[PDB]
Amino acid sequence: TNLCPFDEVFNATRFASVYAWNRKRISNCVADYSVLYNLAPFFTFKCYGVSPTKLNDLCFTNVYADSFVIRGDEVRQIAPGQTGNIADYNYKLPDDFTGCVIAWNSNKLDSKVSGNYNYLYRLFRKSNLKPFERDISTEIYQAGNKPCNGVAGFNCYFPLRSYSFRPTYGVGHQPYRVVVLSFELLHAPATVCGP
Amino acid sequence: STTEDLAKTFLEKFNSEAEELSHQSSLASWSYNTNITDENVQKMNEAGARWSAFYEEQCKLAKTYPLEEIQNLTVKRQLQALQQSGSSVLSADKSKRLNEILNTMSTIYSTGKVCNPSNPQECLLLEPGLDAIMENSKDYNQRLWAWEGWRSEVGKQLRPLYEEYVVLKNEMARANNYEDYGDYWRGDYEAEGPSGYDYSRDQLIEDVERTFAEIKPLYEHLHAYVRAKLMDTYPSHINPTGCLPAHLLGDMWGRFWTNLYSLTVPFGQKPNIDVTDAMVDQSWDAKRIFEEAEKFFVSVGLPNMTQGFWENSMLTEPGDGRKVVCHPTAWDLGKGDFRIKMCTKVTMDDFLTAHHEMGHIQYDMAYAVQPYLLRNGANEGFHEAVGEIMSLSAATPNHLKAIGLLPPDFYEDSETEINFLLKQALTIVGTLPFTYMLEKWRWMVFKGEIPKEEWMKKWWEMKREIVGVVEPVPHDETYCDPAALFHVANDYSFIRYYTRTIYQFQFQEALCQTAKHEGPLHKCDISNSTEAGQKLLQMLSLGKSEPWTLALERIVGVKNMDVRPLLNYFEPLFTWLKDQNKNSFVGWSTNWSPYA
Ligand SMILES: *[C@@H]1O[C@H](CO)[C@@H](O)[C@H](O)[C@H]1NC(C)=O
Ligand SMILES: [Br-]
Ligand SMILES: [Br-]
Ligand SMILES: [Br-]
Ligand SMILES: [Br-]
Ligand SMILES: [Br-]
Ligand SMILES: [Br-]
Ligand SMILES: [Zn+2]
Repeated sequence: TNLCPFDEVFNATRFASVYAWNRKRISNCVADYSVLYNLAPFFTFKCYGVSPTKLNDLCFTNVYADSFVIRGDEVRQIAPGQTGNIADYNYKLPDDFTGCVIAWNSNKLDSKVSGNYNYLYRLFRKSNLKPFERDISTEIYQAGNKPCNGVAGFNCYFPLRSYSFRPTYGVGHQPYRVVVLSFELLHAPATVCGP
Repeated sequence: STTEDLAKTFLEKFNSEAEELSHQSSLASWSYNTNITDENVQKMNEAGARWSAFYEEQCKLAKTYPLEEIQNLTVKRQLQALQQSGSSVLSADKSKRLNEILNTMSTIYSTGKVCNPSNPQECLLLEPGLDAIMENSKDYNQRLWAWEGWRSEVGKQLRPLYEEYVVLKNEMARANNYEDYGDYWRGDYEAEGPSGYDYSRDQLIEDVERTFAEIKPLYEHLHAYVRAKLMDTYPSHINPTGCLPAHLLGDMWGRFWTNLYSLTVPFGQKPNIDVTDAMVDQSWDAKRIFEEAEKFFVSVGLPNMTQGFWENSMLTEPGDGRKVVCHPTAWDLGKGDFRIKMCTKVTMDDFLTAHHEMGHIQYDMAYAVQPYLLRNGANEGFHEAVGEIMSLSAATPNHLKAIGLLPPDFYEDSETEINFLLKQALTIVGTLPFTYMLEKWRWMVFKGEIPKEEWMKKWWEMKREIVGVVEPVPHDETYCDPAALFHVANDYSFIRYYTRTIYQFQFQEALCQTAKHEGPLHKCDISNSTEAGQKLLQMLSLGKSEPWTLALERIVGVKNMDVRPLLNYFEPLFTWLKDQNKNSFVGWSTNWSPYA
């Protein structure tokens, strides 16, 4: 009875910035999906292609868990066929995505009175991300036509911005922790079952 | 390139630094307003210093994008907002002369004393001394020395400062392509929006004058009825066919006739509706008041209050030693943070103003979807008009019966209705000629149509003619009586109190027609009309992203000011006043003076 390390992913001390989102490979274990009570008043559990009810009855070869922190009104962008800064430049799910998206409020853990600037996101990129792509580039974004030289110069921008998180923010501006469970099935072995 | 696309990227970056920098200024400002402290003054000053610093840097950045090259009106309207600074164009030696004068005028007004000639030991400030005399005294002579003394002591000191103030303010306006400082002030109504939604600055004078001519007949009958009632109090000084003396109108300037209600009440045997005793009877607290206000906005399809609104607002004077000055305000700190700061009491007044302040909040929540630079009322008068119409529906007997502060058996007398309409007219209708004449005088002074040898000659010529108010003592050109008002001495535009008065009845009539309310407009209650809310939301969500004419059209259907909703509101009083004045002179002759 090998329990899959879900305590590592969901109950981690700190999550990754969405531009540098964190993927945790899970294999050869017993997946107990029933431990997620709410751990937040405002909480989201959306699944695509698979049914979360009777989810701990199926088997998959590999199960990838992506985790990061975004704002409350960017949670809708973690879904197939979505557009916006987070979907376009930070984390993109495919149209035929199979899996579940779990989001919950983290105002008590991630907001600070003096402002929490540790969580970052990408604000400019030349093109949208391909599905499941991860861009941690720090190259200066050339908006104009004069090359941006590496720093000082007009119409140049550092591509990454800071999520300021203060506890008095509205729900839409509050930090939400996101876990994306990608289910992979090449049939044959299906080493991750979890009765 | 297509610099718009370059400016969109600049605005994309600006909307993150600006939105949260402005939030720190609000938080520091909230800390001082909810905890007055020497330390908290420093944080508020420094946070605002940071915010004003950043903003003026970004204006320069935004000024490197030709506004004649952008097709997006939203991008254009955002870049447009980042410009229009002010006295920065003024020379350094003239810049500090102006702010010298402004701080001098503000101080000698707020500190000016007036001494009773009968008692030299009795020297009173405006607040609370002279205000108490003008709001309550019925003695002709006691009102006279306070009125003349205020305009003689602080008025004469402001006269040479104002002559320099006009010259300096004009030069800064001329260095901003504006004709004069009055033309500069009318820029708050200029709109260059699409098709026939544009609004020139010169149009404001015509539309205000056009609207006032339609208000004049109603004001004259109110003026005559008040005059006839004041005869029974000042028989030796009231001319039945002449202008009312200025010092007998209920405050220091005659700005509001609200305090003449006791002397002018139609039916003094009928008390005004006051549900304060009911609210204490049912053991209401401050939390209950705002809960009922929240239900009212929910009933019309508007969103609830946010969770942070209940947790972070100050809905009660603190009892833990924190020092705050009790002044009702509704805050839009940004980043989803909406708060109301009220020392709420269990009174009908604070019940009404709570709906008014939450009316401000609903406006702020609606246009939060707009970019930061467009999060404001359509013009300077939209916000207070939106808040006022919430108090109108709340105060109706229709609403109070549904809330449980009136018996379901409640019988409202037609006499009590006229008593209520008369009190409304004293505040609402009485201030309109005062507001219009005052701003018209300042407009012409900046325009240079009133030479400084005629400043006090015109002022009382207009006060006699337009307002029907005559000075009790002749004043030469050493006086400056307009400067004896707070707004004039503190460099504030004044036409907003005229426009938002017209806006609110335009709003209410349109919302009541949508709600299909049958009967007099003043009895209408938009509660439980989701259709009224959507028509309201169609304008609230716009913010300042569209010309105020277009935002006005979304709710009321017309793209300009209209006073017929205001006259419709006061129609029962208009017919009652006409019957009461059928044996009284309606109008005034500008020749008579109390010192004639
Ligand atoms: C996280 O911790 C809470 C309480 O400490 C627990 O109930 C929950 O099951 C934990 N989550 C996971 C994924 O183990
Ligand atoms: Br649950
Ligand atoms: Br005093
Ligand atoms: Br208050
Ligand atoms: Br004029
Ligand atoms: Br005056
Ligand atoms: Br109506
Ligand atoms: Zn208000």
